[PDB]
Amino acid sequence: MVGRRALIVLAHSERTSFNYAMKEAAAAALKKKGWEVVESDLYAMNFNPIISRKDITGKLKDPANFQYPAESVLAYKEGRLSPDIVAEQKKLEAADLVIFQFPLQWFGVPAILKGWFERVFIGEFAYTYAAMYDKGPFRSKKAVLSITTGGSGSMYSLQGIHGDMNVILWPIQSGILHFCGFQVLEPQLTYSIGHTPADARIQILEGWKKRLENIWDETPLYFAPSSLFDLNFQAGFLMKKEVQDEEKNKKFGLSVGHHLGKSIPTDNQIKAR
Amino acid sequence: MVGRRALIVLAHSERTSFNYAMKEAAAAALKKKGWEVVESDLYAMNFNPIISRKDITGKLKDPANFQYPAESVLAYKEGRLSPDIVAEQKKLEAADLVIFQFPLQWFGVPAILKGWFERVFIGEFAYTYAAMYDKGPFRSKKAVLSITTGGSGSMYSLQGIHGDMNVILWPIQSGILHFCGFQVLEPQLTYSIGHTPADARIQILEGWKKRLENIWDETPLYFAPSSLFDLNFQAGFLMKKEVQDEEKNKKFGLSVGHHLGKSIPTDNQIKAR
Ligand SMILES: Cc1cc2nc3c(=O)[nH]c(=O)nc-3n(C[C@H](O)[C@H](O)[C@H](O)COP(=O)(O)OP(=O)(O)OC[C@H]3O[C@@H](n4cnc5c(N)ncnc54)[C@H](O)[C@@H]3O)c2cc1C
Ligand SMILES: Cc1cc2nc3c(=O)[nH]c(=O)nc-3n(C[C@H](O)[C@H](O)[C@H](O)COP(=O)(O)OP(=O)(O)OC[C@H]3O[C@@H](n4cnc5c(N)ncnc54)[C@H](O)[C@@H]3O)c2cc1C
Ligand SMILES: O=C1Oc2ccccc2C(=O)[C@@H]1C[C@H]1C(=O)Oc2ccccc2C1=O
Ligand SMILES: O=C1Oc2ccccc2C(=O)[C@@H]1C[C@H]1C(=O)Oc2ccccc2C1=O
Ligand SMILES: O=C1Oc2ccccc2C(=O)[C@@H]1C[C@H]1C(=O)Oc2ccccc2C1=O
Repeated sequence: MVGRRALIVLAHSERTSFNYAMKEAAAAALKKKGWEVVESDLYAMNFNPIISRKDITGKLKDPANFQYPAESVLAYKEGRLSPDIVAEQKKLEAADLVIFQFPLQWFGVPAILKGWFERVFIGEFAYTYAAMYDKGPFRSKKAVLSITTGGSGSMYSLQGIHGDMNVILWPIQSGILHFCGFQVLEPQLTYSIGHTPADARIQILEGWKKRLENIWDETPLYFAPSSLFDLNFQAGFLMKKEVQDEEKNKKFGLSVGHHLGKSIPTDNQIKAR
Repeated sequence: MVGRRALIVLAHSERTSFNYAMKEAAAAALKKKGWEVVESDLYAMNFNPIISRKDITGKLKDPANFQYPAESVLAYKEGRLSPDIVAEQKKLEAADLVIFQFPLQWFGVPAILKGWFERVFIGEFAYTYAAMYDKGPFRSKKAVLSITTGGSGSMYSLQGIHGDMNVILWPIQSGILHFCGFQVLEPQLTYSIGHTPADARIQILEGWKKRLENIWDETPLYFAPSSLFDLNFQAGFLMKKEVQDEEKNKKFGLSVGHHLGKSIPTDNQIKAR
């Protein structure tokens, strides 16, 4: 695994946190196997998470009607993005594997990490309308979420009061990671870390290092391939008619988001096929 | 409707935006019906969206191992939260109706709005473990999302390339809003707003104002009531045995998150029953 490069994006303010220890465990395990490891500790960086015209240097094209998508895309093509954004984009370009380490907050990513996606995943660089999802710019990379929660796993089971964790993960793993082309690996889910004692926390750290010894060879999560859809406005970007006809008598839909009104395949966003 | 109060939280930097126009339309229509209207224009406020120990003044309980949940709950009880947080909490306490107006960004809320939830929805003030979801502190209030998207409506249909919008809405409407006790009203979904001509946009604003004339009398979205679950940590907050047995022979699950491996009832997060 010499020659492969990893990026660990951490979103936690405290160096005493378990999230920080998971970042250190990941970095140590990957380096031991020959990886180059680069980090984005967003809190330690004082990372600015708010998109604004200060993400762009030089001339704005239409300052009287500011449109962040058009202006940032033009800035990317012309080399006029803010230097802190350019630095993060270079880390992404270099990385084969991207690990996102964060506590679950309000059933999603921390605001500082959401803003990192918004400022760094600029159009053309991270996605194109003509090549969404599996054809996206990051299709040669793999991404993985490593999440800690306060709530127990049972709260996020099919019968738990919070509802299916697979639904919670969908907008992040499909809408952010896979939209840009990433193959998304099984998330590392560390449930109710606040009710886990010290020696058990050590084994959680060791298990994560163990998994990282062969993470590049894992099967990724299943998303419906874009070849199943008519990618044009005359068809409305809907699934092809012959695909709908083939699926019409299967009991399960294709994924969490493409459940088709049927049963969601079990752990679609948690376990590979 | 004189006597009732609304809070409009806007997450868009541009006064020239359609989001700002929707905020202005909402304020004018409610005021014309006698509502008191307060605003949290997060960009114009320069709102700080990043949780940290600077959200808390005075003596921390354990500064050597800072844990935001325990420290912020204690700070709320002792009156040691940062003044900008306190002011937003007072806005929430006064409001009967809360409108969230924002463009969809990476299939969720903008980072500045995500951080508003993180800094303002403090434990004990906005939620308690002993009274989750429909017993929560905001159970006398109603909330509504007013979202604009770049993508078209068909892209978010069951057969569309992005998948079911009901799945994308679930973590925000059930997890952020309903967990605190809000009754959640049908979201105002404005699709492909960058490809909607001017004639149509004007009518969208008039329709939004029309809806707001009787917004308080609408039926809210359906979430499984907390009485269906055993509400204690030891029991994992799992659905009651008798309830599981009774739902076993039903063809549809109860909601997006409580789909129970069965068909999701149509537009559970988009249309009231
Ligand atoms: C705004 C906010 C929103 C939240 N929303 C949700 C939600 O929606 N759903 C949900 O389930 N939870 C939610 N939570 C809870 C959150 O997910 C947990 O608090 C978080 O995952 C805890 O992870 P941590 O790194 O902070 O652990 P910490 O509390 O910092 O540490 C946990 C334990 O691990 C110890 N530890 C540290 N380093 C090591 C080491 N090398 N080796 C062994 N042990 C170590 C620590 O000393 C500590 O005892 C929220 C929390 C906040 C602040
Ligand atoms: C980081 C980022 C991430 C994004 N992620 C997603 C995603 O995941 N999925 C998705 O579908 N989209 C996504 N988008 C697109 C985003 O949702 C749309 O760009 C946004 O909703 C557009 O709303 P707006 O208010 O900015 O519209 P504007 O472009 O500001 O306005 C649209 C038209 O309405 C006009 N208008 C303004 N005021 C009025 C008025 N009083 N009366 C009549 N017309 C008026 C405006 O002049 C303009 O011509 C993303 C955008 C960004 C920047
Ligand atoms: O489930 C949750 O959802 C949240 C959503 C928004 C903000 C914070 C939280 C939490 O703290 C966690 C975990 C939370 C915890 O950490 O400890 C508990 C102890 C007893 C009963 C229940 C729990 C929990 O669910
Ligand atoms: O309205 C339309 O309907 C069509 C019917 C048949 C053939 C072509 C088209 C179009 O190009 C689009 C324009 C189209 C639209 O209206 O929605 C969008 C939403 C997001 C991004 C881009 C667009 C468009 O270009
Ligand atoms: O504006 C657009 O341009 C297009 C042109 C041709 C075909 C499809 C599209 C789109 O999907 C939309 C919206 C587009 C979308 O649907 O999802 C996103 C997710 C992340 C970031 C940005 C966006 C968008 O703007």
